Amino acid sequence: SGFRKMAFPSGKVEGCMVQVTCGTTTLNGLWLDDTVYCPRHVICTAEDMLNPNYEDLLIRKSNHSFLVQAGNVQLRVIGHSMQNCLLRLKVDTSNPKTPKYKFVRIQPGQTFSVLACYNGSPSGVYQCAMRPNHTIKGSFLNGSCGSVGFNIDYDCVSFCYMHHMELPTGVHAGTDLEGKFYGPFVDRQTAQAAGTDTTITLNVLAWLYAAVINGDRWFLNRFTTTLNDFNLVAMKYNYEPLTQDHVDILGPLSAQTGIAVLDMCAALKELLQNGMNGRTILGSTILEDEFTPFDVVRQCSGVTFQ
Ligand SMILES: *[C@@H](CC(C)=O)[C@H](C[C@@H]1CCNC1=O)NC(=O)[C@H](CC(C)C)NC(=O)[C@H](CNC(=O)C(C)(C)C)NC(=O)OCc1ccccc1
Repeated sequence: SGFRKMAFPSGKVEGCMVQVTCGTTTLNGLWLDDTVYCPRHVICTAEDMLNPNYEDLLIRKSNHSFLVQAGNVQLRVIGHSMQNCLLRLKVDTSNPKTPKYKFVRIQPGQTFSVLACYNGSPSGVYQCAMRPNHTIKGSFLNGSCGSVGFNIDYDCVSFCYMHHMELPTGVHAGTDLEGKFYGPFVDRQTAQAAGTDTTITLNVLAWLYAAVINGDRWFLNRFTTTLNDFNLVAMKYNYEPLTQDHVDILGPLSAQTGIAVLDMCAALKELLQNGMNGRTILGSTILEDEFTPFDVVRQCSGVTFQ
């Protein structure tokens, strides 16, 4: 049946994207009820960006300094404030399309959908995983700040990321919707580098289970391993140590497939040491780590291909 890096349907979020302008700087904002959220750096300029003092910069602005556009309609800003690295603009109109929602702070290894936006207009959507080093490998150009990351459960939209910047290695950094950054990054153009990254062990294992669920058992073996023996191979290959909580999270998958977690870890340790044989797993030649156990259950058949 297939396995694809799938994003959540984006409609509920498209209806909340707006454009915000300050002087010469334009970016995207998120319009929920009567508030528009956006990167606070929209109040920056040419040199403002290396060493901005936002408190200082902001006291110099008025509600009318902000130009909010909801499609073709102009939104009148009736108050403003700064919350960590975001600005909260109150506006006179309440977004008619606001969906049920909440703000969440996603954890390293978890995945979400990103709605790339430009000038308040949605451009495309893809799934990303929050990397252990707190960056995400997205696809963003200038104009994309304020684009959001989210998950949907039932008809509730859980926003979890707002884009703010790109680091030297081409990776991306941003904040949750309270404006607190993921990672040790700050919104100023002083040199910063992403920390060293690791492979997300739990996801790679979840992906092997998915590979087995829609048939495909070639990489399995008759061995098993203990957690520690596994973790010694893991350290060697720059993988995150596996833990008992991780072993427990893989219970449902384990059960549905009839393959013990440590047997799967034994399988993974062999893959790590013996390479792949020019063979592929779920159409892939590398071990994928951007799918959570949750993502696998959501997408795969609730019935294994025995
Ligand atoms: C959105 C802003 C708007 C108005 O939409 C952009 C998104 C990025 C553009 C390219 N890809 C993106 O994701 N946000 C920014 O441009 C951001 C504004 C700051 C936080 C006020 N700045 C950066 O993302 C910046 C881009 N890199 C550079 O300018 C150079 C040429 C210096 C590499 N990244 C940055 O400043 O990182 C810190 C840093 C690391 C290493 C050396 C120097 C600076």
